[PDB]
Amino acid sequence: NMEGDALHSLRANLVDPNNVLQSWDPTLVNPCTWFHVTCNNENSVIRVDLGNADLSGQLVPQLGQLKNLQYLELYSNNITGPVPSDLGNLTNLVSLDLYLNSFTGPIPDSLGKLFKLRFLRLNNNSLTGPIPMSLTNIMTLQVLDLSNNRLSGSVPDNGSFSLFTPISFANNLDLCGPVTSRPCP
Amino acid sequence: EDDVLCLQGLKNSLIDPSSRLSSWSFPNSSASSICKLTGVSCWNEKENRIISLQLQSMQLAGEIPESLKLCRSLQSLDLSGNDLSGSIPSQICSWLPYLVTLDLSGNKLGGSIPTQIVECKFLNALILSDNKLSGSIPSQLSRLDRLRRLSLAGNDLSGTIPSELARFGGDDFSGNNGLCGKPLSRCGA
Ligand SMILES: *[C@@H]1O[C@H](CO)[C@@H](O[C@@H]2O[C@H](CO)[C@@H](O[C@@H]3O[C@H](CO)[C@@H](O)[C@H](O)[C@@H]3O)[C@H](O)[C@H]2NC(C)=O)[C@H](O)[C@H]1NC(C)=O
Ligand SMILES: *[C@@H]1O[C@H](CO)[C@@H](O[C@@H]2O[C@H](CO)[C@@H](O[C@@H]3O[C@H](CO)[C@@H](O)[C@H](O)[C@@H]3O)[C@H](O)[C@H]2NC(C)=O)[C@H](O)[C@H]1NC(C)=O
Ligand SMILES: *[C@@H]1O[C@H](CO)[C@@H](O)[C@H](O)[C@H]1NC(C)=O
Ligand SMILES: *[C@@H]1O[C@H](CO)[C@@H](O)[C@H](O)[C@H]1NC(C)=O
Repeated sequence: NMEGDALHSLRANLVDPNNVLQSWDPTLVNPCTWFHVTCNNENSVIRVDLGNADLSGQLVPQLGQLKNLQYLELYSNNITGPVPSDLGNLTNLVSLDLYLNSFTGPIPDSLGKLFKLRFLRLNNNSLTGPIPMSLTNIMTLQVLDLSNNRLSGSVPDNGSFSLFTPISFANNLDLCGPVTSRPCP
Repeated sequence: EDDVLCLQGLKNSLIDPSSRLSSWSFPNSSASSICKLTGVSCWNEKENRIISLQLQSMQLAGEIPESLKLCRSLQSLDLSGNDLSGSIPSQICSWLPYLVTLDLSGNKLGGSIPTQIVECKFLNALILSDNKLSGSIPSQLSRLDRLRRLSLAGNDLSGTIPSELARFGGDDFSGNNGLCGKPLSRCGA
C-alpha cells in the first residue's frame, strides 16, 4: 500500500522519543488502524494528527502521495529541514499546519496548487525567501499565518491576500509592502 | 493572557438577560483556554489569540465595551442582531486596528458613524444596517482601501451619499431619513 509506505518513510525520518509512532507497523495492509492516522470509508488517508508529539527529524517528499489528505497537523514539534515541494500535490488538503517547528528553506511555490486550502499556518519556523505569489490564487483561504519566520520581500495584497493584515506577516526578516510598515524599493 | 481578559471584561460589561454567555467560564483565571468558548475562533491551537468573535443573535444589550481592545489580534467582529445601544465608539479602530469584517447590524446603535472608522485600514466589510444611526455618511469611508462591502440600509442617515461610495448599490443605502444622491434618487427630485 503506497499510502502506508509513505507514512512508514516519514516514521523512518522522524525521531520519536515518546514512541507516538509505535503502532505504525509497515506490515499491515494499510495504515488505517495506526494511531494518529485517520482513513475515510474507502480506507484512504484523510488526516495525520501529530501535534504536540515531541517529534524531531525531517519530513520526506513521499507525503505528497497521500492524495486524499484533508488535514496535515504537525504543529508544535521540533521538526527541521525544508517543507517539501511535493506537499503541493495534496490537492484535497484543507488544513496545512506546520507551525511551531524549526523548518528552514523556502515556502514552495507548489503550495499555490492547493486550491481547497482554508488554513495555512507555517508561523514560528525559520522559513526564508519570498512569499510565493501563487498563494493569492487560493480563494478558499480563511486563515494565513506566516509570522515569526525569516521571510523577505514584497507582501501581496491582491486575491485572497486582501483578507490578511500585518498580524499574518509580523516578525520576519525583511518583508516590505503597504501591508507592512516599510514600503518596497 | 490579554485575550482571556478581553472575554472576561466583555462578559462583565454586556447585559445578558437570557444568560447566553453562561457557558463562558474562566477556571484558570487569566491563563484559561478560551478557544472552545461559544462564539470564539482562535488563530491556532497553541495560544489564546482570538481571530474572530461571532456573538450574533444572543439577546445581548449594553454598549460596545472597551474590553475589546484586549482582543488585539481580532479580524472579524460580529455582534449583529442583538439589542446593543449607545453609539459606535469612536475608539473602535484604535481598539481593533486589524479588523477585516465589522458587523454590528440589527442592533439599536445611535449617533453617527464616526470618522475614525477610516483608521481600520484593512476593512473589507462594514455592515451597519438596521440600527438607529443618524447624521451624514462620512466621506472618510471612501478612503478605506479594501472596502468591498458596505451595508448602511434601515438607519436614520441623512444628506448626500459621498460620490466615491456610488460603486455600492441602492440596497446598501435604502430605508434612511431622506438620504439622497447616486445610487439613490437625486436630491430633491
Ligand atoms: C511565536 O514566536 C514569537 C516570537 O518569539 C513568540 O512571541 C514571544 O512570546 C514570548 C512568550 O514566550 C514573549 O515574552 C513575553 O512577553 C509578554 C509581553 O507581550 C510578557 O507579558 C511576558 O512576561 C513575556 O516576557 C515575547 O515578548 C514574544 N515576542 C517576541 C518578539 O519575542 C510567540 O509566542 C511564538 N508562539 C508560540 C505559540 O510560542
Ligand atoms: C496578484 O497580483 C500578482 C502580480 O500583479 C499576480 O501575479 C502574476 O500573475 C500573472 C498571471 O496573471 C503572471 O504572469 C504570467 O507569467 C507566466 C510565466 O512567466 C506566463 O507564462 C504568462 O503568460 C503570464 O505572463 C505573473 O508571473 C505573476 N506575477 C508574479 C509571480 O510575481 C497574481 O496572479 C495576482 N493574483 C490574483 C488572484 O489576482
Ligand atoms: C508530485 O507531482 C509532481 C508533478 O507535478 C511529480 O513530479 C512528483 O513526483 C509528485 N510527488 C510525489 C511525492 O508523488
Ligand atoms: C486549566 O488547567 C488544567 C491543568 O493544567 C488543564 O487540564 C485544563 O484544561 C485547564 N482548563 C482551561 C479551561 O484552561
